Amino acid sequence: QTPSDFLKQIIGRPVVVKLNSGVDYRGVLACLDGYMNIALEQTEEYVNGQLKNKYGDAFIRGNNVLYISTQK
Amino acid sequence: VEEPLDLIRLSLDERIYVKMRNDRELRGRLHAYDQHLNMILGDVEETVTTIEIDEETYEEIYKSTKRNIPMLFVRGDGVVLVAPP
Amino acid sequence: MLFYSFFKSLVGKDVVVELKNDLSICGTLHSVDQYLNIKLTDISVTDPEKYPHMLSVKNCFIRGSVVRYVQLPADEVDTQLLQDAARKEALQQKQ
Amino acid sequence: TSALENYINRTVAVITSDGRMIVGTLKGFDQTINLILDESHERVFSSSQGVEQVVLGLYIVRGDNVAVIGEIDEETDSALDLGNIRAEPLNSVAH
Amino acid sequence: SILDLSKYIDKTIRVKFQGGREASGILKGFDPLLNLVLDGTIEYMRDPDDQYKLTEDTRQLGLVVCRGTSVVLICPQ
Amino acid sequence: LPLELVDKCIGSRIHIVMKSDKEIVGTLLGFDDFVNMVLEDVTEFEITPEGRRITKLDQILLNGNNITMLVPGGEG
Amino acid sequence: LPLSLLKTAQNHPMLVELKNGETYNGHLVSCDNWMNINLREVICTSRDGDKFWRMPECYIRGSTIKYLRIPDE
Repeated sequence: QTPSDFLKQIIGRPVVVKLNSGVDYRGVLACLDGYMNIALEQTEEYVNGQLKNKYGDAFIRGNNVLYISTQK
Repeated sequence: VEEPLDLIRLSLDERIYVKMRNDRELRGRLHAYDQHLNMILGDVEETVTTIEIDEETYEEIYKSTKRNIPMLFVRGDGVVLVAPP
Repeated sequence: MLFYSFFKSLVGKDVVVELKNDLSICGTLHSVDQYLNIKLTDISVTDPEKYPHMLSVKNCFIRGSVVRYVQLPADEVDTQLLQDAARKEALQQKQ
Repeated sequence: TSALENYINRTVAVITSDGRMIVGTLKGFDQTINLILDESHERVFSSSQGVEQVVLGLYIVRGDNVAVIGEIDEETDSALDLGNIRAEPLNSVAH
Repeated sequence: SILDLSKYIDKTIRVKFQGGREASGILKGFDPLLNLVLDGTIEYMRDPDDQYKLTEDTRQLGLVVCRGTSVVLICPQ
Repeated sequence: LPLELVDKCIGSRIHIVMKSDKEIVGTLLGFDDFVNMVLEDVTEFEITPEGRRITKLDQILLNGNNITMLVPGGEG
Repeated sequence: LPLSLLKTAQNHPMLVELKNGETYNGHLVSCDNWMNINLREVICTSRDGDKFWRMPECYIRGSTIKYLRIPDE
């Protein structure tokens, strides 16, 4: 229950999503699900500097997601 | 609650950009996918990115090759991310 | 279900399976199961036979987990079915 | 249906996910592709030392590590074709 | 199922884990899923240079839970 | 019982060590059945490089897939 | 058939190569339906032949098994 309530009150916030491969994605959390699949709008991608800036929604696999965090 | 899968099925019939494991990307028209992120893409272009290193200086030169195909099934375990081009 | 039913429609079609090991195999689709394991009849190694490790092999079972890509022709697929079935399926898995 | 039924007690070529070919005889399998095999030997070293080629008879391969099983056209027990050693060694399923 | 951990319930055990980690500690409790409670926990890592020299790569962690999902082997110490 | 220990660590500092040389120290807010953990104001360390990678603020959901060890009270 | 062979293989010598390239040499005392093992009288070895430790019982998670070499019997 603590995670499902977390899920509800991070919709619309800016977040950092880090994958298992160590890639970091930053942007506005458009959606998430119970399996930790993510869509983010305005997503930057980091590893060794700036690697991608994204102009539409990006969808991320929950099986490959290591963490999701609010950005402040 | 639109799930990420519900919002990615809004991009059906459209051209998408898929970044895959092994320094590879695909661009193609999204005909189908499931919850595992298995995907059927039509009119696709695969790009394979590799690092060539100068033997003497250790300086890296980025090189690429490309493959194109009419219709292609992609296993979902190779997919890292989906976006548009 | 979706891709299991999709590969059941392509039995008896000529397809190319490219693996995670970079090996590419031409062959005729004979059967598929619930994990999307493929059995291919009358196989030949495509790209080059630089992978000669088979040669004397005419039919292979492929574990579904080692597939990277399955290349198909455009003539084999109804794209309307695939988009309609996909919209119905993502709606089914999560509800 | 795609079962490994047709390949029972016949010569087979197995590719493990490490990138290792095996010649063997498939005695048994289950529904996770856990392979029970006999009379196993490699393929990359038979041209150097044919005695060292024979690893064993009798081993359990776990289905998680199996990539590929291929059916080979054995005349009768005690015979198979081909050998190789100057090929770009095959890779693993990990990338 | 197969291993009753009640025979190991209070002694130092050696546990290898999936990511390459080795941990050693006194078993204080467990569940059917093989989650463990260990006391006096030492964690060891493995590098290419640390093989028989496994002692320099040592961290102390005190009381821990080891997740039963990544447990790869368990034996006495 | 291990899950009872993790329940006892709600609202305490905890250190979460992954399979890799990576670990996460923060206050444990709660967890689910699969041990996906919600952590608040989290410090992310890589052990191998000898340095923190980020100071997180707010809450993180840290997936239980790669979680090897849970240390109540944190480091030392 | 395979897990059935392991159930009847209770008491045999066995060599177990794991995912991590470590070798276990012991005598099988029990298996389950998920292929986890316990084994009696055990040698731990790296792939390169380094013997690190010796034990009387050991439990091996079935997911970490690469393969099991049984006797020719």
